[PDB]
Amino acid sequence: KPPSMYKVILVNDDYTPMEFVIDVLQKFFSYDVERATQLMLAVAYQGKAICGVFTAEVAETKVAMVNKYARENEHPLLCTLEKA
Amino acid sequence: MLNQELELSLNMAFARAREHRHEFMTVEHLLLALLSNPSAREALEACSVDLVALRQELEAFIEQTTPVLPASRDTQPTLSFQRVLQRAVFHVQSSGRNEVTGANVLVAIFSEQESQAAYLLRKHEVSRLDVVNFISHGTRKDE
Ligand SMILES: [NH3+]CCC[NH2+]CCCC[NH2+]CCC[NH3+]
Repeated sequence: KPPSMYKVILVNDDYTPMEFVIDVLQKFFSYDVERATQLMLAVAYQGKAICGVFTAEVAETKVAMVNKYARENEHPLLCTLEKA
Repeated sequence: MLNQELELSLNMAFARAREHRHEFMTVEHLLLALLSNPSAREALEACSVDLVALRQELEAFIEQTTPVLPASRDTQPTLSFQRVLQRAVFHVQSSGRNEVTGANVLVAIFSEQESQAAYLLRKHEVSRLDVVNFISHGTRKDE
């Protein structure tokens, strides 16, 4: 019974600037500008988007870091994780 | 208070991660470094575990699953890592002992359910009880 892998997701809200989301994708998910831009767009269009798939351990830490950054920059950018 | 041997291991795992610009020093980094920790190695050998394979598995897992930092924020311990270490410190204190050993840390790893490290230990048929029996009571070898 190997540990399960987890999707790290960003959810859409009306108060976070698109610029900040791009900042997040670049700083925490190592995306270049172009890939980061289309992922933020998908988040705004579809309401949420999978930004990566990591091991449970990494995913857990990653989600806590991203939310901490958002909160420190006074934005409501909510990051979550889902199994499978 | 972490005997000097453990410090070396903890420093070793930490360097292992930085050396590869890993975004995180994980529980798996911890276990691999513990393989060279006498206190920890002894408990595992006493449990009849193929240390050659385990090292191969952990090293392969770390390379493929640990995110690398962009050439453009230092290495960070996973929350799982922090819990393991804090669990070992607490138990040693709460059981009335002065030093934390690699074996104590090894024990604490079994509590991280979703860690690859706990999984690999179970795969080599080593349970928490097996390590605990060896540490506390005689060189209670698996067999
Ligand atoms: N959650 C509370 C921790 C309690 N720890 C008790 C450790 C006691 C070890 N000696 C036990 C006596 C064995 N007969």
